[PDB]
Amino acid sequence: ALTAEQKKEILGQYGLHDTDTGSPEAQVALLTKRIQDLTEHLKVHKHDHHSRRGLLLLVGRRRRLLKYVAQVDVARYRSLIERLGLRR
Amino acid sequence: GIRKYKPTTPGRRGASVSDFAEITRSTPEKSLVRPLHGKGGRNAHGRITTRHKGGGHKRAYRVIDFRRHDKDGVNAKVAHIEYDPNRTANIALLHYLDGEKRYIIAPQGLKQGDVIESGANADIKPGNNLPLRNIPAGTVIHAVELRPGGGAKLARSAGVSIQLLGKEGTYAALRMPSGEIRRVDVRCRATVGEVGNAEQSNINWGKAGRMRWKGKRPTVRGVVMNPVDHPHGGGEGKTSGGRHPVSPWGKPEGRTRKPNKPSDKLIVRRRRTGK
RNA sequence: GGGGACCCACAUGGCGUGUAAGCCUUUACGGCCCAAGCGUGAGUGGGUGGCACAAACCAGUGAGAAGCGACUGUUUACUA
RNA sequence: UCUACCCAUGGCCAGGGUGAAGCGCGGGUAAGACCGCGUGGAGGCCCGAACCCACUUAGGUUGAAGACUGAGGGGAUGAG
RNA sequence: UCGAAGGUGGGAUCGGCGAUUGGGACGAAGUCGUAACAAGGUAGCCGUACCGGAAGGUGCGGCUGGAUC
RNA sequence: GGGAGACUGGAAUUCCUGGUGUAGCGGUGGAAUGCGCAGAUAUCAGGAGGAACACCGGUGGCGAAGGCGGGUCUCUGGGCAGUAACUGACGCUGAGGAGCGAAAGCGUGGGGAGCGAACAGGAUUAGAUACCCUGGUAGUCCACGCCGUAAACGGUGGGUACUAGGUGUGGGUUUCCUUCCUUGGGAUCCGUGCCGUAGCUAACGCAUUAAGUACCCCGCCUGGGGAGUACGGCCGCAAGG
RNA sequence: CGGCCAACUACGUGCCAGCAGCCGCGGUAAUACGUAGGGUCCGAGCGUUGUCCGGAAUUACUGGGCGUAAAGAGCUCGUA
RNA sequence: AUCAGCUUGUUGGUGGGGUGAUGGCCUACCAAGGCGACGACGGGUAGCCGGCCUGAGAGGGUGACCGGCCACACUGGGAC
Ligand SMILES: [Mg+2]
Ligand SMILES: [Mg+2]
Ligand SMILES: [Mg+2]
Ligand SMILES: [Mg+2]
Ligand SMILES: [Mg+2]
Ligand SMILES: [Mg+2]
Ligand SMILES: [Mg+2]
Ligand SMILES: [Mg+2]
Ligand SMILES: [Mg+2]
Ligand SMILES: [Mg+2]
Ligand SMILES: [Mg+2]
Ligand SMILES: [Mg+2]
Ligand SMILES: [Mg+2]
Ligand SMILES: [Mg+2]
Ligand SMILES: [Mg+2]
Ligand SMILES: [Mg+2]
Ligand SMILES: [Mg+2]
Ligand SMILES: [Mg+2]
Ligand SMILES: [Mg+2]
Ligand SMILES: [Mg+2]
Ligand SMILES: [Mg+2]
Ligand SMILES: [Mg+2]
Ligand SMILES: [Mg+2]
Ligand SMILES: [Mg+2]
Ligand SMILES: [Mg+2]
Ligand SMILES: [Mg+2]
Ligand SMILES: [Mg+2]
Ligand SMILES: [Mg+2]
Ligand SMILES: [Mg+2]
Ligand SMILES: [Mg+2]
Ligand SMILES: [Mg+2]
Ligand SMILES: [Mg+2]
Ligand SMILES: [Mg+2]
Ligand SMILES: [Mg+2]
Ligand SMILES: [Mg+2]
Ligand SMILES: [Mg+2]
Ligand SMILES: [Mg+2]
Ligand SMILES: [Mg+2]
Ligand SMILES: [Mg+2]
Ligand SMILES: [Mg+2]
Ligand SMILES: [Mg+2]
Ligand SMILES: [Mg+2]
Ligand SMILES: [Mg+2]
Ligand SMILES: [Mg+2]
Ligand SMILES: [Mg+2]
Ligand SMILES: [Mg+2]
Ligand SMILES: [Mg+2]
Ligand SMILES: [Mg+2]
Ligand SMILES: [Mg+2]
Ligand SMILES: [Mg+2]
Ligand SMILES: [Mg+2]
Ligand SMILES: [Mg+2]
Ligand SMILES: [Mg+2]
Ligand SMILES: [Mg+2]
Ligand SMILES: [Mg+2]
Ligand SMILES: [Mg+2]
Ligand SMILES: [Mg+2]
Ligand SMILES: [Mg+2]
Ligand SMILES: [Mg+2]
Ligand SMILES: [Mg+2]
Ligand SMILES: [Mg+2]
Ligand SMILES: [Mg+2]
Ligand SMILES: [Mg+2]
Ligand SMILES: [Mg+2]
Ligand SMILES: [Mg+2]
Ligand SMILES: [Mg+2]
Ligand SMILES: [Mg+2]
Ligand SMILES: [Mg+2]
Ligand SMILES: [Mg+2]
Ligand SMILES: [Mg+2]
Ligand SMILES: [Mg+2]
Ligand SMILES: [Mg+2]
Ligand SMILES: [Mg+2]
Ligand SMILES: [Mg+2]
Ligand SMILES: [Mg+2]
Ligand SMILES: [Mg+2]
Ligand SMILES: [Mg+2]
Ligand SMILES: [Mg+2]
Ligand SMILES: [Mg+2]
Ligand SMILES: [Mg+2]
Ligand SMILES: [Mg+2]
Ligand SMILES: [Mg+2]
Ligand SMILES: [Mg+2]
Ligand SMILES: [Mg+2]
Ligand SMILES: [Mg+2]
Ligand SMILES: [Mg+2]
Ligand SMILES: [Mg+2]
Ligand SMILES: [Mg+2]
Ligand SMILES: [Mg+2]
Ligand SMILES: [Mg+2]
Ligand SMILES: [Mg+2]
Ligand SMILES: [Mg+2]
Ligand SMILES: [Mg+2]
Ligand SMILES: [Mg+2]
Ligand SMILES: [Mg+2]
Ligand SMILES: [Mg+2]
Ligand SMILES: [Mg+2]
Ligand SMILES: [Mg+2]
Ligand SMILES: [Mg+2]
Ligand SMILES: [Mg+2]
Ligand SMILES: [Mg+2]
Ligand SMILES: [Mg+2]
Ligand SMILES: [Mg+2]
Ligand SMILES: [Mg+2]
Repeated sequence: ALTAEQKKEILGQYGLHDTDTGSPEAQVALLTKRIQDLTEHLKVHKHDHHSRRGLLLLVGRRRRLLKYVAQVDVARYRSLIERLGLRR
Repeated sequence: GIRKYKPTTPGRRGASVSDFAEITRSTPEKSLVRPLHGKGGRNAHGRITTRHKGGGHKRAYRVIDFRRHDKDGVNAKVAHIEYDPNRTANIALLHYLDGEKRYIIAPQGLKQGDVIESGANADIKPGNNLPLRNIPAGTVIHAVELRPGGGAKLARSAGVSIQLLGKEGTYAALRMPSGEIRRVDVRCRATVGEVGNAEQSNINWGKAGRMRWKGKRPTVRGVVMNPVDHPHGGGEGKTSGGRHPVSPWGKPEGRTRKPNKPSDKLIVRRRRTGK
């Protein structure tokens, strides 16, 4: 789990402003950092099914948020997906 | 790990091998190679000493630092964990600080980059050879010697090696892979950690060509042997010989261990199987 | 199961190679292309001859069951 | 000096197909697994000469030969 | 050139029959048995593996649609 | 006690070694197969190995469900209360599809103290191929794959809004008799037991954690055998699903 | 012409001979079998048989349930 | 779905022929796709409709006669 230092760094550095925290950009940023970090952990730890449940839940949540961003604005969706370098 | 081969031909249907992803160099050091040849299962006298083996694929020899005692106090990084077929295990060359490179047995899970010390000050990471004065009781050990400084002979099985039990007086107790306990000097040389290639037992042989390559000759069953050649010989049809199995060399199954060895007093009990 | 030979046209066609000449430079036994020249398969139409167009030589018989042996292998040189 | 086995050093296998892992791209996943596309020629793989064998038949059997010849026959990158 | 009928050869569907075998239901009545329903005289049942002419027995795990205390 | 890896502890069983110590020890409704006189049982000292964590431990906690508890570290999921800064229709359920999943079973390679299918004897019965006793092979343990079924039960899919209470438990915020100790008193949200209205139900019964009154979507059923079976199709090496 | 279903007594054989849409009727004294009368229904038609709907809310959109009678998939993530 | 992929004039464009009329109706040349889980392609049955019966209705069953079309004339084709 992310802690205060890097988490505030991320929310500010991908934030639209210096105060907003619940923006979809920051939400997707936190979800992505969590998934890469804990996927790196699960590359070592194989049979943690209770945590793979968290993987799947957070990923479906992410997919819903990305769908919302694409629906609300194509330009912001493209900018986000290009800045994070993912496929969809 | 283990990679299974697809059935391209009826012959190699079942052949599966332990893929050697643990290889770093492909051309062995030319300086340390000594002239060797397949003896063909025969002595210099010309008689076949032991059947079922001989012929095959001529191979080279290289000196392994089994008895590492000459130089101590100097570190060494793992140079390149290469493949030596003359053993089940692998050999990982080392760049010692004096510049004198010797092959050693590669322990389990050794990768390029670890620093290996050989002496009293050596720590507990695998590959460190050190006398029993500087080892905790209960650690898994390999490449174990028998006296303080006469060259190491035992504990080099890939996957299961001797386990130290305890030290009392000037004699130390060693647990065998068979489940036995042997008394040995507290000053012999022994290394820490199991030996690699534990997955080698999962190798599937595959055919006869690999096996003539490896060295063994086809096995001729006694029940079809000729009666003059073998006590199991003869018969019109399939017969077991009408008597308990016996090596055609005269002696049947039974005790073969001649007692009264100098280390016989250094053994507590013999192996018991299938318990 | 079908086509397979020859001639013409498509066709100064496509492909490879590559000269003169052209382009360039750390100028050399230099990289790019390459009219010309040389070699060249493939196909579609039209027509022609024979009984027969892989016509010679060369060059798998196929299918259905069941027994033994998993298969490649080796052996009774000179009865298997 | 044949034959059986092994040891060491050399040599031999025309030609034509089958297309594993691996590799990159587009899908698939969050990562996979997996799905097609282009390189791969791994195989005691396939067809087939040199080479090595000896399954069938005919001849021969006071023969050309004290174990062959002629048609077919098997392996032919390997236990050669 | 097309062209129906005819003949070559192998794949699917519908079938009809087929020695014998496997299973099911209805007869009524007989032998072998005690399975379950009351703590049915070993609590029952479910999943699963083994065993035995037979109902069943046992192992492991799960429920109370189990009675006493 | 949410999950995974590693390290570690004690008690107990069995076995081995060495004392002491003598003719029995184990067994059931009763006895005999069993081990002893080659020294059993008992008991002391030491060691070895494998499994599981008695008390706390409960109609208590967590997890979506199977289920989960000796400690210690390492990394990590889910849920809850307050401030409510921000996003501003992103919510729900989900045919086909995909992932997890009790025990048993299978392959490979290890482990294997206790327990224990199968199988031998001893016992009862007219009869025991069972219930009982003595032994003990798979399995029960570990790693990688597999099968994917349970009375997998709350025999009740999930989500939302509303509808009288009483009595316990857990977690967190507040305030007030105020010692400001106190399950003191009060307010609030979440979880989990018991009894009860109106209501529903054929009855037993449920009763804010509904089977109450509704909304949204999904699966399932149309008399009992045949039969969860044949064929066909899919998965699995097979058992088989 | 037993109850469903408006219409009963006697005579003849008794687990036989027989009736019948559901329950079901005869094992010496049958309103259910056969014959007589008697009554009921219908009528130039009377019954049997076969197909179709209704009652069947027994495929429930109007208008059914899933605790035990048939049923909540083992449970989640999640595409259309 | 105890029928998951179908199709190669198949799909689309251009140029020609074709027919009373536009059109892959037919030919040539270009590109690779169209139809497909809001059930394609497969398997069985069957002429459709105004109507008839039943049912309060919804609905279910059905196509007697008449009438509006459809298709055929012993079987399969072809044309004036
Ligand atoms: Mg946390
Ligand atoms: Mg094999
Ligand atoms: Mg050498
Ligand atoms: Mg001599
Ligand atoms: Mg041998
Ligand atoms: Mg040789
Ligand atoms: Mg090796
Ligand atoms: Mg043998
Ligand atoms: Mg022999
Ligand atoms: Mg002899
Ligand atoms: Mg001899
Ligand atoms: Mg013999
Ligand atoms: Mg015999
Ligand atoms: Mg013997
Ligand atoms: Mg031993
Ligand atoms: Mg040039
Ligand atoms: Mg120039
Ligand atoms: Mg240049
Ligand atoms: Mg001709
Ligand atoms: Mg052969
Ligand atoms: Mg052979
Ligand atoms: Mg020979
Ligand atoms: Mg011979
Ligand atoms: Mg010969
Ligand atoms: Mg012969
Ligand atoms: Mg290839
Ligand atoms: Mg591959
Ligand atoms: Mg051939
Ligand atoms: Mg010959
Ligand atoms: Mg002759
Ligand atoms: Mg002659
Ligand atoms: Mg001779
Ligand atoms: Mg010849
Ligand atoms: Mg011939
Ligand atoms: Mg040949
Ligand atoms: Mg071959
Ligand atoms: Mg060969
Ligand atoms: Mg049939
Ligand atoms: Mg028949
Ligand atoms: Mg009886
Ligand atoms: Mg009973
Ligand atoms: Mg009984
Ligand atoms: Mg019982
Ligand atoms: Mg029972
Ligand atoms: Mg069962
Ligand atoms: Mg049993
Ligand atoms: Mg149980
Ligand atoms: Mg009950
Ligand atoms: Mg683990
Ligand atoms: Mg003792
Ligand atoms: Mg004792
Ligand atoms: Mg053990
Ligand atoms: Mg605001
Ligand atoms: Mg939700
Ligand atoms: Mg959904
Ligand atoms: Mg959904
Ligand atoms: Mg679906
Ligand atoms: Mg579904
Ligand atoms: Mg999966
Ligand atoms: Mg899987
Ligand atoms: Mg178990
Ligand atoms: Mg298990
Ligand atoms: Mg088994
Ligand atoms: Mg296994
Ligand atoms: Mg095993
Ligand atoms: Mg036991
Ligand atoms: Mg038992
Ligand atoms: Mg015995
Ligand atoms: Mg018995
Ligand atoms: Mg089920
Ligand atoms: Mg459960
Ligand atoms: Mg459910
Ligand atoms: Mg709800
Ligand atoms: Mg509450
Ligand atoms: Mg009331
Ligand atoms: Mg009521
Ligand atoms: Mg109540
Ligand atoms: Mg409720
Ligand atoms: Mg209800
Ligand atoms: Mg039955
Ligand atoms: Mg059924
Ligand atoms: Mg089938
Ligand atoms: Mg009447
Ligand atoms: Mg009446
Ligand atoms: Mg009478
Ligand atoms: Mg009358
Ligand atoms: Mg009707
Ligand atoms: Mg409605
Ligand atoms: Mg209904
Ligand atoms: Mg039910
Ligand atoms: Mg259910
Ligand atoms: Mg089910
Ligand atoms: Mg046109
Ligand atoms: Mg036009
Ligand atoms: Mg057209
Ligand atoms: Mg055209
Ligand atoms: Mg109408
Ligand atoms: Mg109606
Ligand atoms: Mg109706
Ligand atoms: Mg109609
Ligand atoms: Mg008319
Ligand atoms: Mg009209
Ligand atoms: Mg006609
Ligand atoms: Mg016609």
